[PDB]
Order: sequence, then C-alpha cells, then structure tokens
Amino acid sequence: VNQHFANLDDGAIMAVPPPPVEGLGNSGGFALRLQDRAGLGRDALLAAR
Amino acid sequence: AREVDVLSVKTEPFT
Amino acid sequence: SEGLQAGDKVITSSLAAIRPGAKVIPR
Repeated sequence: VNQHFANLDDGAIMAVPPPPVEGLGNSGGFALRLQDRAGLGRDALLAAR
Repeated sequence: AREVDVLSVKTEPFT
Repeated sequence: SEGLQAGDKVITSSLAAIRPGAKVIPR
C-alpha cells in the first residue's frame, strides 16, 4: 500500500501496523514529547521542531 | 523525481 | 492580481512534498 500510493499528488497517505499492546499508544515504536521547558515561544518551538 | 500535474497559466476576461 | 503571466507553468499537485529547486517530472 505504501509503495502504490507513495506518489499521491493531493495529500499524504501512510499505512502502519497496529501497536503490539493496546492502550500504550496508537502504533508501535517510540513516542517522545519535546517540551518547551524554557518558554522559547511558539516560533522557536517550531524552529527546534 | 515525483510526477506532478502542471497547469499552463492563461489569461481570460472575467467580470 | 500580480506575480503571474500567461504561459506560466504552475504546479497544482504534490505541493507539500516538493522543495524549492528540486527536480520533478511534469505530467
């Protein structure tokens, strides 16, 4: 599915497998929260992002 | 290189 | 109103996946 639709012209499309354990996330892998711990601001937040 | 749809810009009268 | 002229080839697709100066295949 990812190979067939890798060249979609209007938007983005992505196929993923379900997470191994229900209730611990939307998918497998890692989930990090980047935190504005110094109040750099939304523009600086998007720059660092 | 990803294939894209291209539109040739043309001028037409519009009210 | 400004910034375009007749005959210009504008891209109407894949805009989020294209960076300035990148090579593309026109359809």
